[PDB]
Amino acid sequence: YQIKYENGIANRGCLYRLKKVMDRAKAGEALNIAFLGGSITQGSLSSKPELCYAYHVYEWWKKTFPQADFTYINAGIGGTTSQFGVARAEADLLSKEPDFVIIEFSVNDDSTEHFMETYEGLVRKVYTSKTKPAVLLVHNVFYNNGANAQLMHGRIARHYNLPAVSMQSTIYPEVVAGRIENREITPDDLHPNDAGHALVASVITYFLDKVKTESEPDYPAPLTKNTYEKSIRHQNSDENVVCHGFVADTSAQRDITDCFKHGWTASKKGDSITLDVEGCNISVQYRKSVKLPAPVAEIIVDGDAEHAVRLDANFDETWGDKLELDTILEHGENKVHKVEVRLTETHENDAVPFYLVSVIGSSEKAHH
Ligand SMILES: OC[C@H]1O[C@@H](O[C@H]2[C@H](O)[C@H](O)[C@H](O[C@H]3[C@H](O)[C@H](O)[C@H](O[C@H]4[C@H](O)[C@H](O)[C@H](O)O[C@@H]4CO)O[C@@H]3CO)O[C@@H]2CO)[C@@H](O)[C@@H](O)[C@@H]1O
Repeated sequence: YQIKYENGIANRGCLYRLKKVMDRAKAGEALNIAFLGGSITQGSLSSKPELCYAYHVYEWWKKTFPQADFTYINAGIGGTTSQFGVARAEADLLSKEPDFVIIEFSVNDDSTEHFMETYEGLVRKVYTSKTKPAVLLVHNVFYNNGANAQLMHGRIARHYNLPAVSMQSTIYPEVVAGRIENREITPDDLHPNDAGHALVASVITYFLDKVKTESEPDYPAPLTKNTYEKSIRHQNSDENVVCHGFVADTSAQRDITDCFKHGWTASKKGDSITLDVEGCNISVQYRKSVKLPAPVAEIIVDGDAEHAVRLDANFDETWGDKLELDTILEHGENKVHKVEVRLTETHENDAVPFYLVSVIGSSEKAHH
């Protein structure tokens, strides 16, 4: 095969920030190389952490700039979207003072206006954060059908003049034309293997090399309503929570990928919990279990039980446990909402309790 590497540049965008980081590296300054994304970012399905695309991109920094000391920050969580991204950014990413940030959610986000709005939220938050990090957008692709959410994420790239590289216009063209058999690079047509992770990294480092061998724009108003830029996770540390059957999980979290932590568990019908959550948007995080059967809960917003949403922890997929996030209220009134979660169905043979991870309250941050 030969990849057309130039087809990787989905957007050139403004290189001011990224070149400024390269200049700091040349000056021997310590730099923080971060990655925020889904399963591919975390490192699925590499044989070792060191062979995932993120670590490859990190080694590119090390090798190209030996005079600088680089820190690797992998904030990937499998089976999660930019909606979770924007809520966890502060804890998992911005609190480690990133200088380079790759955002990788283009095969986790659906290509819908909802995720254009959450992705914008995420992008605005990260770009205007304290360390003013260089942001590169990375668009993976589904190798079964050539799909991604790049239509929605691209619009945001061009809006903020962010660089963006895509595997949809580099790797997938090779695969669809027969020049690459799928199983050489991915066992399941989504997650790269060792070869695939090296290939994905190579499309990124091509761009990075191009930048090296070669002041930032006005900050635009948001393209969308942008009502997720301020996303607050309410977990088992929040006061204002009153448990009625739900008990807080006090167990220690090994890393961010140990994602059923800092929340609450319940086992008995009628077990409930109430939260005060401020925002115009309300979303809820819970476990969908591969181990069946499991409880079913409903979530009620502002006492409106007639229009409650079913949270079924009986996963209908078989790959593993999912950290689900459902949007329950969107573009409501911005205020403190009452949120209740209660178990509506249980089974004598339930293999796991219901795990409520978080409830997220979201609203816009004012543009100036
Ligand atoms: O949502 C869009 C798309 O998603 C599809 O489901 C994906 C899901 O998005 C996610 O990428 C998931 O990743 C899994 C992966 O397949 C393995 O199960 C992986 O495993 C790891 C395990 O959890 C341990 O950490 C172990 O130590 O290491 C393993 C990796 O070596 O876990 C990942 C989650 O972190 O894969 C599924 C399916 O591919 C589908 O829902 C599809 O319909 C949809 O369009």
